[PDB]
Amino acid sequence: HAGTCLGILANDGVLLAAERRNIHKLLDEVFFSEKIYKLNEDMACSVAGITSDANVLTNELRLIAQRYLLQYQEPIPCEQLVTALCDIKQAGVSLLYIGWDKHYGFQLYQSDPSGNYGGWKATCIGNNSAAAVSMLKQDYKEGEMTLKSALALAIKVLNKTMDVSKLSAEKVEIATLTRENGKTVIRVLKQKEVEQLIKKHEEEEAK
Amino acid sequence: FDRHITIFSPEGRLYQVEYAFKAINQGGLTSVAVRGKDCAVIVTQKKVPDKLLDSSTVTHLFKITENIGCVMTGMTADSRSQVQRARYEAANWKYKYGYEIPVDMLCKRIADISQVYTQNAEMRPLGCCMILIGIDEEQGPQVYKCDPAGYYCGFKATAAGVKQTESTSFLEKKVKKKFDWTFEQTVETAITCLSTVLSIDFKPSEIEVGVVTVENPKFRILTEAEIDAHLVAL
Amino acid sequence: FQFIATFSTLVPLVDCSSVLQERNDLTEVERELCSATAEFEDFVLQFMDRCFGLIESSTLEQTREETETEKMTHLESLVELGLSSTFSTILTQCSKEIFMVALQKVFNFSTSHIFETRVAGRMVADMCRAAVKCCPEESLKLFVPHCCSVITQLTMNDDVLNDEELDKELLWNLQLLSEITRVDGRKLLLYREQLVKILQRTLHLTCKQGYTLSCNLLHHLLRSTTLIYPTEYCSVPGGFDKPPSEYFPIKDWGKPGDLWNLGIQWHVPSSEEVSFAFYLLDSFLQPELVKLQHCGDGKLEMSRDDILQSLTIVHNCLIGSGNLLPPLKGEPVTNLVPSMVSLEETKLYTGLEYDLSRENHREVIATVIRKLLNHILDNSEDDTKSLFLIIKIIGDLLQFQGSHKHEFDSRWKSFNLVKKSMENRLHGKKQHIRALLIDRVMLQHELRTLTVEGCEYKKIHQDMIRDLLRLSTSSYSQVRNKAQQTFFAALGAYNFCCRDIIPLVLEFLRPDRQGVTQQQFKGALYCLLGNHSGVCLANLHDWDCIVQTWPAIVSSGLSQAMSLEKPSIVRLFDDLAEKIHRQYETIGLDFTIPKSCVEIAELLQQSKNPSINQILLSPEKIKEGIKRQQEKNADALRNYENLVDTLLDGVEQRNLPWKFEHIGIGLLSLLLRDDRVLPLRAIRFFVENLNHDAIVVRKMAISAVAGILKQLKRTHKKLTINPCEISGCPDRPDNHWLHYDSKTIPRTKKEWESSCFVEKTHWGYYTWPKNMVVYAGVEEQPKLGRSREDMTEAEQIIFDHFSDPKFVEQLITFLSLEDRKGKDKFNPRRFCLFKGIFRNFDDAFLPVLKPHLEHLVADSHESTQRCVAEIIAGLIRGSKHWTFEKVEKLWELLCPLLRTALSNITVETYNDWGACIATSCESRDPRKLHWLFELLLESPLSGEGGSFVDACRLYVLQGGLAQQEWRVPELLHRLLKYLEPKLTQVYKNVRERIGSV
Amino acid sequence: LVQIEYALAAVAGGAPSVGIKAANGVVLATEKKQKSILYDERSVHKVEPITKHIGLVYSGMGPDYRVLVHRARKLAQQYYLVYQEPIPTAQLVQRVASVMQEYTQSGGVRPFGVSLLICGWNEGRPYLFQSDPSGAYFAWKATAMGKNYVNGKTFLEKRYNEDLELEDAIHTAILTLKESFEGQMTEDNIEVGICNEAGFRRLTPTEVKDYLAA
Amino acid sequence: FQVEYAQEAVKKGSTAVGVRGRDIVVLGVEKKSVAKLQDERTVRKICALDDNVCMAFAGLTADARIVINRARVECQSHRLTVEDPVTVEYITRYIASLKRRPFGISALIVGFDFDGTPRLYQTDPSGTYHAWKANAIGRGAKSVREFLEKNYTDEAIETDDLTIKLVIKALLEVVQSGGKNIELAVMRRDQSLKILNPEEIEKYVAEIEK
Ligand SMILES: O=P(O)(O)O[C@H]1[C@H](OP(=O)(O)O)[C@@H](OP(=O)(O)O)[C@H](OP(=O)(O)OP(=O)(O)O)[C@H](OP(=O)(O)OP(=O)(O)O)[C@@H]1OP(=O)(O)O
Ligand SMILES: O=P(O)(O)O[C@H]1[C@H](OP(=O)(O)O)[C@@H](OP(=O)(O)O)[C@H](OP(=O)(O)O)[C@@H](OP(=O)(O)O)[C@H]1OP(=O)(O)O
Repeated sequence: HAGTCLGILANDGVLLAAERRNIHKLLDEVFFSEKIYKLNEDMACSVAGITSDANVLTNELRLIAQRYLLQYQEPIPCEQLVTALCDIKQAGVSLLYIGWDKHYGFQLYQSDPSGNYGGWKATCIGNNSAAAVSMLKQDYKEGEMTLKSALALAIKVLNKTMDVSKLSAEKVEIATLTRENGKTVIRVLKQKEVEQLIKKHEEEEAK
Repeated sequence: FDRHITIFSPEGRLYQVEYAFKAINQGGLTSVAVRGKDCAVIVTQKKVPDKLLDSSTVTHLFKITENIGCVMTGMTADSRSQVQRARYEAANWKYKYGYEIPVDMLCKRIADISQVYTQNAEMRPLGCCMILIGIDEEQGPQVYKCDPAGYYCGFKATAAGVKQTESTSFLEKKVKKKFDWTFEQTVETAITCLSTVLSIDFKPSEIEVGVVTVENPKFRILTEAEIDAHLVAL
Repeated sequence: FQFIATFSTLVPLVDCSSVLQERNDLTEVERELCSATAEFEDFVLQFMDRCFGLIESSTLEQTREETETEKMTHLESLVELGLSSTFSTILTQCSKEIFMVALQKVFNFSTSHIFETRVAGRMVADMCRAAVKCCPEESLKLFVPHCCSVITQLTMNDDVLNDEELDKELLWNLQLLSEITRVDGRKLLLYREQLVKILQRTLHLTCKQGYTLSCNLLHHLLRSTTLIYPTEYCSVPGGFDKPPSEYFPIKDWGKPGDLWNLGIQWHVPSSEEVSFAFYLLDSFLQPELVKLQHCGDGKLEMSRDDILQSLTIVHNCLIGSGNLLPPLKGEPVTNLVPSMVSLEETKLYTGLEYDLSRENHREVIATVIRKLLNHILDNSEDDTKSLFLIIKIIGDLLQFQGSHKHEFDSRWKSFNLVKKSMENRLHGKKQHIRALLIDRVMLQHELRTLTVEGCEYKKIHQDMIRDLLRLSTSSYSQVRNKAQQTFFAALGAYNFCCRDIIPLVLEFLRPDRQGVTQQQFKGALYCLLGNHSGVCLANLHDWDCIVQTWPAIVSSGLSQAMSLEKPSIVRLFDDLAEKIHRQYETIGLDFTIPKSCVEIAELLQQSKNPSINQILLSPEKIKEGIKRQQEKNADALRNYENLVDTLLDGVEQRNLPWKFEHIGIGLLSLLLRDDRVLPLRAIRFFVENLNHDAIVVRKMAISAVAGILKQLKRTHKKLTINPCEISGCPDRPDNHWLHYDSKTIPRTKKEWESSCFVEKTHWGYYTWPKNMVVYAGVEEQPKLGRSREDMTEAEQIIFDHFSDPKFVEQLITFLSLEDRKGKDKFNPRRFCLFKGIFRNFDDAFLPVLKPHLEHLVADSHESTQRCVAEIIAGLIRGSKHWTFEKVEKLWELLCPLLRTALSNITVETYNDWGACIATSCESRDPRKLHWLFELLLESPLSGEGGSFVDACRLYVLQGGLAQQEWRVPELLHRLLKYLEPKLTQVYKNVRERIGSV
Repeated sequence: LVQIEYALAAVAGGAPSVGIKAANGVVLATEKKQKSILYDERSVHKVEPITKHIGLVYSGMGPDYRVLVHRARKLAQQYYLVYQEPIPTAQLVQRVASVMQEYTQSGGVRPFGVSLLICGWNEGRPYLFQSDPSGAYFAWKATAMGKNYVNGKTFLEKRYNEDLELEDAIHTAILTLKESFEGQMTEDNIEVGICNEAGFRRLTPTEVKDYLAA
Repeated sequence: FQVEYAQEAVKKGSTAVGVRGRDIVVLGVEKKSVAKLQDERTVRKICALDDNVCMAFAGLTADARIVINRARVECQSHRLTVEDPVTVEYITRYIASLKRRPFGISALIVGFDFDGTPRLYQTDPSGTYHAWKANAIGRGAKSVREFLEKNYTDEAIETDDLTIKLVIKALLEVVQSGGKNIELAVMRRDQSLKILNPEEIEKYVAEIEK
């Protein structure tokens, strides 16, 4: 168990919340795509594995997401991209998938390493998953959830699963996927916006 | 099962590669090479084990190209097989690139073939080692050596076979006091090296000597009476 | 090698031809032996020509041009020792005529070749080492003149003092000399002026293998001249060589080797061998100590490799001549444990005097290092290989007498591997061979050299372990790992050191410390996490140690330089917490030795047969011992209740990480005691932490509050039944005087009392006990319905929470979650939570659980059906000592409640209900629960809905009737009479239940 | 994963190599000892170029390195034929570590007994990666492999500070090889390669002797 | 040996009941609980193979999704070469021959075969397949099949009364009170495959409770 990425579905967006894990101090803090790997214009993912086998699984999803777009000139529905990799893994890492399509709206999936997926309203994979799967089942209004209410739930259940004394504000990688003006927006939120959610949690939970 | 193929030991060793170096010592012979300031000499033992041998067919020195010479030490059948790749890869360089292959790039070609035997489990390493000598166009004489492991280093003087370690200490000692050689009196350094460690020096028709020089770059195996001249003066 | 060494330790390898003349002693079979002894020389010489090819074809090939394989592997280290065993046993069991013709075969091999000193170097020289340990006169006449005449030829001729790589023949002939000079040290005094001459020339070289073969030369010379060890291991005490033809050798082939008149020959160090043992120590230790002295003072400034070379000389002189060196002096006191009796250390005369007046070299090394180690850790913190040697010297300055603690354990196992293999079990100890028995006597000497039971913790030992504590916390993890292993081995040796060093090692774990590096921090937590089998330094078995270590773990975290983002430190706390819960064992509070220890007075007095101790007095010191014991009993009670308050002040600490309170609840769950009642702030804690957001904490709060209710149990009274008085009249089952235990007709409806309820099932089946004991009558048990007025006003704040409807509705909500969907069973530890509630409070909480019982039964989810079932069975087995009003008032709402639940039984629920009412029938009389047995036997197969429901309704009936096993004949008939028409027309899932019923 | 753990034993037995990413450059320093004086020190090279701007050094087995230095040169020119730009250092290591993973995957073939240190320069920003025999690869600020690399990485962590220039990184790289050298390093016993805006080049031995005077 | 490991997931997978009528053929499976936070759309076990054929399954949900998307091609690669739709025996023989090791599923392939004939088949994981009037596959399959043997003859008078007093009444033998735990499917002769929504699935249970 290595990653700590978790998805939460809302009425107006889905969000991945991965933590940036840095083992040694002399590892270079990469300024590239760190933890939330964007697949095409309306779908993103996150893996529970090492960043070398991530680049094999994501650049295979991106072949499927663009062999579809070459063939139909439409973006891939966010279950067929999940299904086509789960057929490849059926013939070794767990993933999450956030995305939007015109058929079933905002979607969240969780591919098992065996090749099985499922639509989740919120779930976790990786380090201390069942510690935080159980914490989401405590407090998740399954249908009455706004985006910021889902976003406050993410940094709540991340303050009880990772680290010490600051929730690792420069080492947590929340990305939200929303609809805005017809197109689809994927916002890896910035460090100033990720720090204030820690500030809006440490003020609200102490008071 | 990590001793019957070329896979790693728990300590990180390839046992079949180490056992392949022991296959070089089964031939019972020893070759010594040495580099001069303008020359490069190889010297072997030429053991005639049967009186019915045509001794012209028992040799270990081989022409690879017109001006690259070789000496093979180890399993004799593996030795003729690794000559045949050096015969091929040196003539394939001349056809693809229009100039004679260096002794740099021929050892690196042969050693890259030998690495594949140390990584695929479906084939054994060759139990023999190659020492290539030759004159470069811009670097002078070169004396290189491949091994069953795949190492292709360059040498001032080298040895191979049963007396490899003992001949190295003779060649290290002469390469520290002086410049290890001068011109074609470098032949006298190598023949003393094979005669000191083997402790016979019986006849001048029991060795085989090959040379390349700056003034004559082609590889020429010295005859018996030509090699008696260096031994009567030894 | 196992085959020939087990034959050539039975048969002497001696020619028999001068006995093959006219002699009437030889029988028909024995004369056939002596003629076959002409091939004994042909065996030994063909054993060598086969072992020389075994060596020379096993030399180490250097294939990779970057690295150097320096380790002999485990499969090759056995072949060294397998040829060191199987050749030294041939060549000892061997005549001197066959020896010396075989000595030359060794000498003409090992000196005409040059072997690689790694694999074939240890392996040829061991084969020469066997040639010298059998006749040290004739063998050393030709090896040490050969090797010393060629080291001085090949080293001191040129300037090969400073070098990069030695000549491989010079570097050969040191190992050929170093591993050969460990014969019996009396016969090395002939070569004093040759061995010292090469040590004064090759010990201060520059090649890192050149001096280590010279340090091994200096090591084995000191080992041979200060140790007591047997010199010969032959099967006959006279030997096979010194009386030739005086006795016939073919008679002693099956020699039983008697333990009396063993004829063992020893090597006790003479004053000639001891003064030479100090002359090597006065010419190579002291010149290597003054160079280390002036380097640690700042006045010599040696190189990084020059210190490294000098420490090896100091290490191989200490480890190697340690039998001559007394340990220490100084006696640190006034902080350790005080005692009324003697705590003197034991002393065992391992034979040597070591006059202790002249030098005492061990104390000088301890002062050079504490200056040298203070210089290295400040001026060059990167010299790793110097720090590894300082760990090796402090590891031998403290606990090295003449033998090693691990080499004894490997010879102890190698003896039992050889003794138990070849032993005549038919006739006793009288047939163990002489080569085994000599080693076991040496194993008795080596046991006495390591049996330091008591050791007084002295002031030098207060300093040398604290200097190891700096190296246990230093910058480099390679240095920390080696230093902690010496640190942990030095904690086990000396008496009360662990109380001195816990306050010093927790100084790297306090929040208030200003500058503490991350290497400083986690190096101190590998000191707590013992990571071995010897001493766990955070989980000691004393209250004065546990009241410091357990808070300091929880106090770390909340503020420290605790990098919780590094993954190794998270595995360290998860190992430091998981070692405590594995190793903790409950500590006493009352060490009250009973009055039945007149035996101790009968052992102190009047023993007198060895007892040279004429004191025999205790006038009022027995009152001082009682007074100090009651103070120990007071402080053990005091440090317990301070440990509870310091953890609760550390778990209810602001700005903790989450991972440090799960350890903190984890250390509070171990403190819940049976002889005491847990303190008030912890009773408030575990009840309020039943509703915690973390599922791991509230799973522990269930396991703790269930134990609090066991502590608050109110001790029901009992009485004794004569079973002849009831049943009317006075043999293994179902007696005539047993009919009242069998529930058929007379079940209690109104006059519930005076019924003699036997609770547990097995009573009175086979026979009756001497005192058959049941509970009391009506109201002699303690009163049930009570309020906070008549209550313990400190320990039933648990009453205040289960009456609050916000607490209960959050407790019912958390218990109906899903911890997992597959692995989700009837929890027997949530059951013991609710058994201890309704037993202790007697349904004072059941009107506050009116909706939360009726809501959960009418739910399709298997999470809530599992949640309610622990509460249902906890009601039933909590209703043991209830009044007949409360029993009827229980089942007035409970008998419609199970009929609802047994109607809506599912696939993921019938194992919960199959362990719900089969749990509730555990140790109860079948009288006291007939409401079940009139409900469960009502209609199990009259299926209102489906057929799988009727099978699950029958499986729950099975476990309840089986648990009241022989106590009911009637309901077994009523259920057999029910099934005997019905069993023909059912389906397969019911047939698999009826067959199981 | 058994042979992969055993190939790392062949790496950790190999000669030390140290890589440090400076502010404006990357330095790759390694150990090139010879067993005898008979070996020509300048015949074979351990620090070895891939592009005009990428070089890589190893710790582990010699001949297994040349397979990876021959594939990394192909994969850098298969990029350059297609895109007509010098290959990003991030994209080169993804392709080299896919080759090293490809021999762990297929049976009958042992893994490489080689870890790599891959320097580079793209878009005015330096890069230093390390590819393992498992196929894993990690971005580093400074690391080390070979004999005594546990002592090397702790030595680098005390003497690293991201404001150092490239000339200051050549000193702290030779000082890292100095701690586990066991001898006297001349201009021939080590091999240094630096990678900056001007490209990758391995240092000529007369250039190294200026740095050995410190 | 290897086929026996396939059957152990059929005995633990959810139940699948099919009967065959004069005019309509009905599948019905036990919709299990998913989780508290799992969207239960992607876990439906009644899949359509073509316009006149559909099947249930029980076993590994991974290896089922291989079997379905291979049988959905042979339903369409038939129409390229033949232009006629599959007989129900053709796609059943295709799935059985598709089942190295067999794919660990047991299916109830139902439908109509271009002459309006009702069909009901079963691919056991051994590679065998045969016809059925009514059948059961899954966790409580032995007792449900014993229930359907009791009731077959005079039920096919009305296609509504045939296919609730058998099919839902056979799931109610093993599965819960119903409504949210039954996924029921019904197809007429050449109309469509319709999965009944639980507003109408609870409608038919109320007639059964009466
Ligand atoms: O000291 P060790 O290594 O631990 O082993 C001791 C045993 O352990 P212990 O001394 O109690 O701790 C003890 O055996 P048990 O008590 O468990 O039965 C002795 O048995 P005992 O003599 O009473 O019984 P008997 O004589 O066999 O009838 C000895 O066993 P034998 O060799 O069979 O006995 P022998 O010494 O040959 O006479 C053995 O002496 P060794 O040292 O030679 O192995
Ligand atoms: O009714 P049970 O669930 O079978 O438990 C009883 C009960 O223990 P609890 O206080 O935990 O409910 C008895 O306690 P009392 O009714 O006598 O107060 C106890 O008897 P003791 O306290 O005298 O030990 C007896 O234990 P035992 O069978 O050894 O007599 C024990 O039964 P279990 O040990 O089977 O749980």
